[PDB]
Amino acid sequence: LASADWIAEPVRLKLAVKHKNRINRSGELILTSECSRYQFRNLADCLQKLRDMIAEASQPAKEPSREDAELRRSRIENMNRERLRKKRISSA
Amino acid sequence: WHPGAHVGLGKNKCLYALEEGVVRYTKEVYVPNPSNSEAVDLVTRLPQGAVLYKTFVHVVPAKPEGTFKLVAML
Amino acid sequence: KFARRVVLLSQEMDAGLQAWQLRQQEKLQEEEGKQKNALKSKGALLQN
Amino acid sequence: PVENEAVAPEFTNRNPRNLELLAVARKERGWGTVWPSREFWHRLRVIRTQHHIEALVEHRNGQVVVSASTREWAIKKHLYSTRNVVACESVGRVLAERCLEAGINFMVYHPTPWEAASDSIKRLQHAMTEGGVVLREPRRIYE
Amino acid sequence: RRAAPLGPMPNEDIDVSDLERLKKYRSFDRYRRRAEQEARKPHWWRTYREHFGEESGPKDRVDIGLPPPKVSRTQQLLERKQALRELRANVEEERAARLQTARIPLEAVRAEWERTCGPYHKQRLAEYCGLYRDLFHGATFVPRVPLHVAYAVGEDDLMPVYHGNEVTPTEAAQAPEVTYEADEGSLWTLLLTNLDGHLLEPDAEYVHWLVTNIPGNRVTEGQETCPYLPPFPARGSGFHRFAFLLFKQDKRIDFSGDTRPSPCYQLAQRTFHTFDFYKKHQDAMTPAGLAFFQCRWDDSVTRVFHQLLDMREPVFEFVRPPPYHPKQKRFPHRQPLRYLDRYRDSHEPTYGIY
Amino acid sequence: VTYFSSRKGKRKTVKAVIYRFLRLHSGLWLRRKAGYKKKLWKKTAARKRRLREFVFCNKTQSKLLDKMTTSFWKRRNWYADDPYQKYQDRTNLKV
Amino acid sequence: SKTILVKMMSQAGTGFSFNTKRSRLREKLTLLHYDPVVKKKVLFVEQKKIRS
Amino acid sequence: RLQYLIDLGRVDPTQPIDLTQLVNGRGVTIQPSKRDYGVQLVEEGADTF
Amino acid sequence: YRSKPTHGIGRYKHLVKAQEPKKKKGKVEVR
RNA sequence: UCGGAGUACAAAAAACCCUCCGAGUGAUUUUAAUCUAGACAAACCAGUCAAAAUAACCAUAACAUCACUUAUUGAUCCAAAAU
Ligand SMILES: [K+]
Ligand SMILES: [Mg+2]
Ligand SMILES: [Mg+2]
Ligand SMILES: [Mg+2]
Ligand SMILES: [Mg+2]
Repeated sequence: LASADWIAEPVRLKLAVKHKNRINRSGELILTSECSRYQFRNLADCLQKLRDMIAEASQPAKEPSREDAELRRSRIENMNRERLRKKRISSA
Repeated sequence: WHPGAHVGLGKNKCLYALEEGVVRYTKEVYVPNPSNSEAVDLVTRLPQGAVLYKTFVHVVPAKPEGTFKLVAML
Repeated sequence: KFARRVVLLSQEMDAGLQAWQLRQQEKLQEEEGKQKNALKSKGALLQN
Repeated sequence: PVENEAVAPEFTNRNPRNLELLAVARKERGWGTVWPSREFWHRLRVIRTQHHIEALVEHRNGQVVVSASTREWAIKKHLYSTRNVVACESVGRVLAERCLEAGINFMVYHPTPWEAASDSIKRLQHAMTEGGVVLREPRRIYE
Repeated sequence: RRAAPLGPMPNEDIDVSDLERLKKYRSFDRYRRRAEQEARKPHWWRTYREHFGEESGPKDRVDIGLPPPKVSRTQQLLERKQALRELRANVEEERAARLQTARIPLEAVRAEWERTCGPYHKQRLAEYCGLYRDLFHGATFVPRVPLHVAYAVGEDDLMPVYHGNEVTPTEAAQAPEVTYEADEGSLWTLLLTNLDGHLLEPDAEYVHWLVTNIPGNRVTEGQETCPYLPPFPARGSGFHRFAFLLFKQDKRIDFSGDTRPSPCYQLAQRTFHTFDFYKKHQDAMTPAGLAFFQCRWDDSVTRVFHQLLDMREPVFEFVRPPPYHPKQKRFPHRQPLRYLDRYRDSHEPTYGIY
Repeated sequence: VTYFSSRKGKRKTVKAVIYRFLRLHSGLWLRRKAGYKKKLWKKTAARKRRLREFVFCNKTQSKLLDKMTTSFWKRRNWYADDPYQKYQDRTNLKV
Repeated sequence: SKTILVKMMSQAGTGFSFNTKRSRLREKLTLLHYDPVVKKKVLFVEQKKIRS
Repeated sequence: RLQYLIDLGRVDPTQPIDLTQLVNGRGVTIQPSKRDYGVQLVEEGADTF
Repeated sequence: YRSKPTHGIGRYKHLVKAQEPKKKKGKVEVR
């Protein structure tokens, strides 16, 4: 990802921020497909998936948001752990 | 037979299992829904020393919900 | 042929009886293993 | 190779709450002809005896996890009477704090229809909502 | 062919005759209380508790812990009543109680709950989460002494660790601080272990911290055996349980056989068995406290595998069993057209000789 | 069924079968449920769905319809944009 | 007393008609059905009489 | 099958291949009477072509 | 079931009275 | 022709120009969707239930109800209506 010079600098770092789960230890971005039996279609799917990753990360104004069922409980469990965090006394 | 654990109930009062497992039959106590006027009236008139008993059909699950497998080691 | 059947039937009954005795001893030996494997109960015995 | 890189193909997690916290564990669906429905992970059991107020949080196995009742000497010496509307509020607030300390953030409360309109129970749930504990357990994933 | 019941029938005690003399229930909340009390008795017939995993029913729990403090009930009964009369006589309390406008000092109740019934409430929390099952098997202990574990996250913010709480690994990156009341006449041992998370072995647990021979309250002054390591749960399997164990020891014990190297990063050296560990020093140590929290995966876990452990990060996933289908019949009878799709191997059409 | 015709002497077919049945190359026949257009307001939502579904025929019905039609309708056909083209061949049948 | 069967057409413009049994002495009926074409509940009004 | 025909000399890529050359190579059989309008190319062996 | 020892565990009609319903034609205060 | 009770005493099935009750629809609004695992029933044609998933609406909402609720019903072709 670091040495991929066919993408812009703001686009290169936004890929690392959003897709940090797919980044290998050595900085190698890994994309995998399993849809079709023919490897021509599998490679075509990876390229189309890579285009979508770059296209949405390229646009600075592209920042979509969404609400999910797991998002509700994630917000609640995050809010609940902040209740105990509110105390402020000298630490170790 | 009243439905029990992991056993549904159709509109025609048929009992169907909801989970894969072993069918078991059991005698348990009966606590009717308060919105059922006829059933709650029967419970009201019972003497203090008595409790309703009914038969139930259970299905103890056998297969676990799922297992964790290694899909990728980055 | 009849004599061989008598010997076969006599041995299977005897062999089956031996297996039951082994399980009874095995069950008892396993019970004493649990007693001699747990931890010394401190509990209220510390103050007792 | 690297002796530290050895990983078993299948990982066994022995934590009983792992599936419950992931919303993938099995809910005991069924019954319907009896009440209350036993389709939950944690149930709030409120018992109003003529002398004391007791609130329990129970697992589907029948065990009680966290309990806050006026019979405790800790709460008894701070309340005027153990059978008031205020006493229910104190029980609700104390239990709400303990549930957060115990990590239980979701539970199911199935009140009797006349208890749902009762003044004490109505304000008891208000303490729970502001106490951080949220009713209406999340729906099971792939139920 | 009628058979004889094996025991007393449920409703045979009451007399069928003279129904009017027997007092009725007259309520629905009385029956529920009566039914639930009846549902927990060990009936001779098949019951729900028998088939649905009551955990061997009655269990002879082995108690290995400090004895409960000696308290005189006779004196306690009088003083508790005497204190209540002073509060009862207060007219201003009656003014607030009647008007439904009063609050309580939750912090004061928290302090007293820990001293009076905290150890017993924490015992069932551990039993519910199975801490005793995976550490002492059937044996259990009462957390008699209070124990406080807190993590320094911000400049002054302090994340607490209660029984069964949830802590993100980022808050747990640094070592925590432990505070407990004890006189300078004994020694204590602190142990932090990851009950689930061992990779090769499923019945073993990792060790993240181990301090030996702690003089009184000051944990830092105690001898250090295993250095602190941030929690590293796997990305796929989440919610690992980390438990703090406090042991009270009579004599200075030689905890040198369990010594770990200083920059210890080999997970094969972190393999631990608490039951085996407590077996060796059962005579000297005695469990006294407990505090455990849940922990899931976050971004701070990744750097632990790379920078610290020099390990490629493993990622798991929750995989469900495949769906069940009946044996395929040559001529399906009154079945939908999609009956063939269930047994299809792949949706890509496959041509043969053509 | 005319086993031997009077003009060419071959075996004729019954046009009633072809107008209301579909034969897959695996031997299975396809048909519509009876009564899927009659009195829809009377039937429930589930019943209407069941009547609108294609169903298979058992061995006796399948064997009966093979002796009523000639060998032209049992051939392998490669239609363009045929929805049933993927259902022609059986797969993973362990008999 | 005999009932009448009437066909109700959607007021959302889409072509969707479901028949409903109605009492004869009652006036024109107007319901709130749910047409899958728009995937939203829309007003339905009585249009034609088919069967008695 | 197209790869199979070429390897065995049934058809040759030096000369242009059309429907007539396939028939002479016994690759496909076309029955005009049974409403056959030609040969369609499918992608069953695209990976090893 | 009849042959099982747990037969008649659900018997309740002998606990409550018959409670004769007030029939439309038989409605009368028979004291 | 269709349903309920007895004959058919305890899983299912089981007959008579056998003994007794009914049905060939009303009332009301909660106007009741789409798609699919697995099964009961059955010579065939028919009949029944149904998780998950999607949409509808408390913004993580599917059993129309009551009258012994069980029966309240009719296959192709063909005809008419918007399809
Ligand atoms: K583990
Ligand atoms: Mg041909
Ligand atoms: Mg069958
Ligand atoms: Mg559903
Ligand atoms: Mg005809």
